[PDB]
This record gives sequence, structure tokens and C-alpha cells, in this order.
Amino acid sequence: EKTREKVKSSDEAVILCKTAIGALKLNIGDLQVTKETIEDVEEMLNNLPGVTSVHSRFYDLSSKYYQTIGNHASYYKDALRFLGCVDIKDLPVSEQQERAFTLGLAGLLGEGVFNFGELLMHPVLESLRNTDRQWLIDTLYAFNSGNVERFQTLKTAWGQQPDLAANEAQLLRKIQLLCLMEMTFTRPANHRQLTFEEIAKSAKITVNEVELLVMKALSVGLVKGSIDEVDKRVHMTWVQPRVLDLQQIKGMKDRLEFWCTDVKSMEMLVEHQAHDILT
Amino acid sequence: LHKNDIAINELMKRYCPNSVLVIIDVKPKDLGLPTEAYISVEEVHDDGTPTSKTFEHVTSEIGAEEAEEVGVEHLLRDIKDTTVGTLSQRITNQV
Amino acid sequence: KEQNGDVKEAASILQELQVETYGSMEKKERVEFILEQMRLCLAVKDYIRTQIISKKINTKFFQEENTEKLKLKYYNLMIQLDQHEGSYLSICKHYRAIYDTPCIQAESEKWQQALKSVVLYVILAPFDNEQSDLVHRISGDKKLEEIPKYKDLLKLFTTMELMRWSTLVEDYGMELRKGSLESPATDVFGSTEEGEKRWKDLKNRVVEHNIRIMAKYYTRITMKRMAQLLDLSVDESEAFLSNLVVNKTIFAKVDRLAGIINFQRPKDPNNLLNDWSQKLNSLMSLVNKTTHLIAKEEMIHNLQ
Amino acid sequence: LNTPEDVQALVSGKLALRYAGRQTEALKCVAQASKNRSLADFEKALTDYRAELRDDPIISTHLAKLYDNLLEQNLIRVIEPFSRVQIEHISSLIKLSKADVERKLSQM
Repeated sequence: EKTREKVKSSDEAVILCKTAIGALKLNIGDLQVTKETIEDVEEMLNNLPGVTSVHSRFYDLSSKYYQTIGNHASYYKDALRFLGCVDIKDLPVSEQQERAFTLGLAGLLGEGVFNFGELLMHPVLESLRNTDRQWLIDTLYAFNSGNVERFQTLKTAWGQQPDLAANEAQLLRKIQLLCLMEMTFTRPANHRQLTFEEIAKSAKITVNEVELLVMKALSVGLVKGSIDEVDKRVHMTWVQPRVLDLQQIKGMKDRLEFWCTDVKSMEMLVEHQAHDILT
Repeated sequence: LHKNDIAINELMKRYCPNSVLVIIDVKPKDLGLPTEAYISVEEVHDDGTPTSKTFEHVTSEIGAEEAEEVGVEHLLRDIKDTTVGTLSQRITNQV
Repeated sequence: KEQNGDVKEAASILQELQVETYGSMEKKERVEFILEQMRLCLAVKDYIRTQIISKKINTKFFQEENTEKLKLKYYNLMIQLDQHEGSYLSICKHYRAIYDTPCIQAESEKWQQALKSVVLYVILAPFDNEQSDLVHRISGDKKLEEIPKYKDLLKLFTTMELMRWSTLVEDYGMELRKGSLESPATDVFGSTEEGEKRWKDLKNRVVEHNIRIMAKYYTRITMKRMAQLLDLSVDESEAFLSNLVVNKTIFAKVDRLAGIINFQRPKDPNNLLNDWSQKLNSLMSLVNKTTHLIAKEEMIHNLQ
Repeated sequence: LNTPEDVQALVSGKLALRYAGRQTEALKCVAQASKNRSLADFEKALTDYRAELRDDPIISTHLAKLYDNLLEQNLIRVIEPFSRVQIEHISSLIKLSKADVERKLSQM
């Protein structure tokens, strides 16, 4: 309070005062003061948030705000502030890899963005991914790419015993939206009508839940679909996409250049017929 | 553009806090509309870098004003007005 | 008070219930006497006579600005007026006028049942805009969301997604035995002669809970599948959907032909928005594809 | 004029009760029949007093209350056809009273 009342220093004294409140808030409690002054940090960070030291300490106080539980789903943005804050490793890998361990765990505990393998060509996590247990990353990939291999999506219960049954039905919802990206992403173009066996097979669920599934996807608002279940065979609209792979870059080049040079070539053919009447 | 242009932009964003540039071409042949707009805001990054101050491509056009073409369409003199019914559609097709 | 009210009744006082509004109106004793006949017309039991005298009530719009808590103590009688026979939109301002003294009072259980009685008529009120933003206003409350049954109430209203009637029987029939407030859950559910009509209105709520989202959705589903996802069978479907096709503002589609229905209600009068949506959206996105993909390609070759 | 409330209140009129009879029973029964639109009540109480129904040769009023109600009856029974229609979509949906109540709907 002394070095806040007498210090109005020009190299951003107010935010270092608020991070002093944050860094010694570790003993005063973290529920009476977190909202007020931790939110007041980014209220006062309205000039130019480019210090990266106040942003890392800002992650530290917002992650203590994640500890004192408010908005599990905000941990993905809090990861976009820590993962966002650090660029070069600047702290030992022998603690970073366990931070990536608990980062994957706590990003799993907050389920708002449900595509947590979104950015995993990120260096100061992937250099931990290839040094941590190699299957936790593959079960984040079993929540990213494909919703099958009960080895993976149950090995996340084998290795990680606690804090999975408290989110198990919601993780089933996550694999039941992973089928929703699969069926129009990987499969040939759409099939225009997709059977209950397909959603229930990728979903490892019964027939009488894919209805609740597609309505729940409408409640989420990632698909605008028409619920075709006169045949239990579902019709497709636009979906929020998932990460384009390298082989999917290549297959995208394939079907995309298919479109490109076919429309261009048959366009030149139409114009070759339309060429005679210019004058 | 080149890397000095951000220094130009932020050095003249002090009079008014926005300073939109205009790319043009004195010898244009292949482009569409010469007029271009950027703006210098931040998304900061997915990796949240120290101030990734990016030009952001704002949409653009050629404007319009009544009776500013008095010189123009008298000068150019070559305009075939209202070619609807002939070959404008196939020029748009080719291009 | 000779017999505290026998068949000798308002035949000598309806002559007196119109005079003092013309000679010299006093702003309190006219109120304290205009409350006297609602208990008389509960004994008459004619609710349109109760709204003759309530027409004499609501011709007194100058109601606030008294000396003291007397109008704030009149309000319990003012709501005893239209507790039962008050219409299911009159209960909006009426069962929020129940709240004017619990704002002022220092109780926390009469205030708690004031909150649960300012929220449990939302079930009673039919589907409207003033209800729908009224529950936007009164939400974000202080001690209303502290009841997880109000979380059930709001959860039954946000995107709504389906409902099971028996899970509602659980969640809102264990509240009729569990007591913190006990009088509004009695008045809405625990009562029989009107509370069971409000159970019927709850059945209206569960079936309109079906019909609203199924009017939003379900293009090309069948019918027995429809009834089993209605959680109410096919004869119950004709009952429970006849009494909401008399709403006659939702267009749906059913056929029999063996017991199979279909959908796509307007019979598609469109070749227009196909062109509009498809071609204008795609072509303008493609003219953006130049202006920003070659922009980012030139950016990634600025940084190369 | 289609105000059966005032028909009831004016057969409750004092001078109509001074001048009552059986034609006032006709007026009261058809008044209740149009008061509640039970078209079976209408037909039944109408044909009960046919010998006094002759004195109104405008029975087009009566069969047009039947008709000009049956238009919106077939409107409310033409919208429920996409809610859950039952067997014989054209001639078992209505009230279906007294051995094929049609040759009126098909007639219209």
C-alpha cells in the first residue's frame, strides 16, 4: 500500500501494483478480492497489453482465480494467456511437462470449446507432449480427430483415475460431436443422408439417443441441420470445421484443384462455344 | 508493402489515432480496384506474442459522387454505354 | 357482524359502494371500505361480480402516495382479491405487486415465498413476450437462483431440448413435501380445486415444451418415433396435439397412409432464396477470397 | 344478430314473460343451441318444434347458422388434419352424427 500510494512511476506502475496485489494475494484469500482487483488489472491494461511480464503474472492471478473455482471453461482462454504469455521456454522443462500434463487435464475439465487439440503445433507444449506420457496427447487426439478406440478414451480413465466420472456424460457428448465433425469431414462429400448406425457407431451409443444428440447440437449451434429421421438417416448442413491435417491439406488440394481446374476447363469450353459471337 | 510501413503508420497515427494507407499502382494492368485499406489492430496471437501489430485488410472500393464524372466521361470518350445485350456478359465470363 | 355474514349480505351495501366517490373522497377509508366487499363476493362466489367490484377497485389508479405502510398492508388484501380468479396474464403485474412490501419488509421467508410466488406463476402464464422478458428481468436475482428448483425452472426454458414429465414429477413433487416456503407450492401444486388445474396447466407446459421446439425442428421424422420422443403415446398425441393445434398458429405436418408422417411445411415455394443465399453468399465470399487470401499470401511473403 | 346473451336476457324480459307460450320455448331452446353451438342440440331442438318452425319460412337463417358455423367448423377440422388425422381422412374426422352426416361437406 505504501509503494502504491507513493509510486506513480512511468514504466507502468499501476499494473505492477495490481500484480503485487495478485502475487501476495496468495495468502489473503482468493475470493473477496479476485474479481475486483484481478479484473481491475485488465481494466488498467487498456493502454497497450504488450509487456508479457504483467501478462504472465496476470495468468498467475487469473489461474489462481481458476483454482478458486469460477468458469472451468475459462481455462482455455487462461491457457490462451499462459500458452499466450510464454514464447521461449524460460523455465525448466522438468516442470513444464507436468504443467502440460495438468494443462491438458484442466483444459479437459473446462468444456466450452470442445476441440482442445486445436493448436497442437505449439512448441512449448509439444516439446512436453513428446516427453510426457505419449497417450494423454493421443486421447486429446481421441477428442480431436476420432471418437473411437475405447483404449484411448478409456485409458484416460485407466491412467487418470480421478476427475473423469464427474465429466463422463459430457465427454460422451464430446465424442458425440466428434462424430458430427467426422461424418461430413472425412467421409465422401456428405452422403446427403446419414444413418443412425453411423452416428450410433461412432458414438458407441444406442439408436434412441442420436435424436437427443442432433437436437443438442442445435442447442450448441455448430450445425443448422434438418433432423432427417423418417428413415433414422440424418441430413447435413454447415458445421464448424476442425483442424486441416497435412494429408487433409493434400486431399483438399485434390478435391479443390478438381473443382478449380474442372470449373476452369469447362468454363473455357463454355467460352469456346461463346467465342464465335463476340464480333 | 514493406516492413517500414508500420513505422510510417504508427508515426502518423498520433494526429488522428487512425491512419489508413492506400496502395495504388501508377501502371495498373492486372489488379481490380486500386484502392486498398489496412488498419493496425491486434488479435494479439494464438501464441500471444509481444505486440504482433498487424495491418488488417479493410474492404475498399472506388467511391461515387454526383457530377464528378463531368470531366471524366467527356475526356475518355470511348465508352460504349449500355452494352446490355452484347458481350459484356462474356467479358465478365472470361475474366 | 350481527351474524358475521349470513344470507343478509351486500344487498344493503352495494347501494353504499358507489356514493363516497361523489361526495367527498377520502383516500384511505374509501380503500378500507372498498376492500370490504371482495370477501363478500367470495361468499357470493360469482367471480364476474367479483370483477364488478374489482372494476370498482381498478377505477382507483391513484393508489400509491399514502401516509404509511397501510397501502403496503392493503396489498395483501389487494392480492387476496385476484389470487384465484386472476387471469393468467393479470397474475404478471398482480404477482409482482405481491412484491412491493417484501421489498420493504424485513422477513426472509415471507420474502422467500414472495420470490417463489413471483416465479411460480411463470408456469401458469401462457406463451408471451412480456413473460419471456419478464423472466429475463427477474433472473439474475439474489435468492431466487439459490433454489436449484429455479435452476430447473430456467433450464426448462433455455433451448428446452426435450423434457421428461416424470423427471419433472420428481423434481417438482419432492418440493411439495420439502418445506422452506410451502405455501406457494401448495397454492400452485399442493392445492386440488385450483392447484390441480395448475397441474393441468403444467401438463400444458410440458406439451407446449414439446410443441415449441418440435415446431422449431424435426423435418422428416415419423410418428410413433414422434410420440415416443414426445414421451406421450399416439392417442395421447392426438389429444395433446389437438389441444395445441387449436392454438392454430403453428403449422406442422402429419399423414397416416399406414401410420407414417412427413414434414417440410411450406411445400417449398423457393427457387429464389436458393439463388440468393447460394450464389450471392458464395460469389461474394469468393470475391473476398481474392482480397484477403492474396492479402495473407502477400503477408506470408512479406515475412519471407 | 348473434347475441344469444341478450336473447336469454329478453326472454327474461318481463313482458315476454307476460306473453309467453310454446314459441318462447322454441326461442329459448334454439337460443341455447346457438349459445353453445352444439349443432346436434340445434338439429334436435329445431326438429322438435317443426310445426312452429314453419312460421319462419326463413329457415335459411337456421341452416345458415348450421352452414356459417360449419364453415369455420371445417376450418378448425381442416387444420387439425396436420396434427394427428384419423382413419378415413375425409369422412370420419367431423362429429359424424346420425348415419353419415355428410352430403354436406362433399356438397360444399
